Amino acid sequence: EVQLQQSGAELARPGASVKMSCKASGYTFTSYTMHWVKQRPGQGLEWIGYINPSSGYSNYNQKFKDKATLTADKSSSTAYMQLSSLTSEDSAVYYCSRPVVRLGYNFDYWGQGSTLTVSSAKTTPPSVYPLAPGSAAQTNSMVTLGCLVKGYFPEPVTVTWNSGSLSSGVHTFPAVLQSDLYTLSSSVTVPSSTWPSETVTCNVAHPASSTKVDKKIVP
Amino acid sequence: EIVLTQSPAITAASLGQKVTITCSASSSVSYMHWYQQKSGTSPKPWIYEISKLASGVPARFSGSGSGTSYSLTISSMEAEDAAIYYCQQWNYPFTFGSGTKLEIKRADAAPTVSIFPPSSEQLTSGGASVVCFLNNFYPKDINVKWKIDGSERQNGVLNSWTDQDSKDSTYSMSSTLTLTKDEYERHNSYTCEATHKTSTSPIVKSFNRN
Repeated sequence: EVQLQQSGAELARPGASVKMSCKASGYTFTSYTMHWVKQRPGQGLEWIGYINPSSGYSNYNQKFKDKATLTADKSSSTAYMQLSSLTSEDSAVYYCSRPVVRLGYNFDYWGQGSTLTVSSAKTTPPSVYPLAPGSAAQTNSMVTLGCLVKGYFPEPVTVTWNSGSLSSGVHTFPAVLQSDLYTLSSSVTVPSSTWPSETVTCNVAHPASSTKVDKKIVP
Repeated sequence: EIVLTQSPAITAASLGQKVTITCSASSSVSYMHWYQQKSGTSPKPWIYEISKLASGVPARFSGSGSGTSYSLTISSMEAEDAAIYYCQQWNYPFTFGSGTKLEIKRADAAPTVSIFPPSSEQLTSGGASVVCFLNNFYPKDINVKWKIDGSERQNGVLNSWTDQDSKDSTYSMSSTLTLTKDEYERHNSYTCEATHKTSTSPIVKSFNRN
């Protein structure tokens, strides 16, 4: 039952600082070190350093010294990582991992990760537009519908179709940044005998702006 | 500085084939670990200390090597094996390898193209995005071209690509032409053209505003 619960997504301004957490459970917290890892959008992993909760001692990758500060709270079995003087290069996903020592560290447990976005842009809800065919895809036994989730910030947004009842023919694309605003699309392909005969709706959620959208796809 | 380079960078294996990926260390290292990462999820320990399988790892996987060269082998490729694999130095600074993207090889498939005129509600708000989906094609390489009144439009389109489909192992792409209601009404013909290796002829989808 070893579990590592990390804090949620973070949006911070350049030059600011942020502190993420990793709450452990299912084992004796002070008996194992807690390591942190960085993964920048679209690439490899980087080890940051570790904290030993039993003594408060920490060791860092030379590259992150004075950038990351690792601490731990024995009473709440939580590890913390502070990042200072934030720059765009700090935007990434950060994970905590609790390794066991055998022939060497074995990182057998990982948190779900916390996404950090360093930007001066402000939170903005998405505009969700229905993507309905214009009488031409009919020649295809299958009809493709979609939803354009435009101009939101920051990431992420979740998209489901018919509240999860339609998942097989779904393609939700990675958001792309345009003029400091995210735009993404999601398509769903169903038999022409399914729509418009039946209702097809895209459910879009944008946590950062507490937005919930249920956009029905009408001809 | 020790640098870990993995190969192949990317490869498409057919179900049932043996797969071997490697990790080369700039200088000798005593042990090497491996991880498996699937889109949008935390890396999962896969192999520890060169050859010990982690929890949740199928027996078809095996690790080996020493010094400056290590390998991860899948006796027989299975669909669930498609992912990105990373090797990692066993000790400080715990450097990670460049990664290997293992995909599923399947038959070539031409893209199904769908074009979408701006929605009434976006137009009412003064905007006009034209969307085009190039879905379920294979291999992954593809190009999209937009023509407005017969003229190709460069730089001014947002493109995005999905990873291999967990179901039919195909790829999909979305291309969006963003205009103002005014710009959109300025012209009448909108065309999305997809060129895939499956044909020397682009798959064209178009619509007339009026």
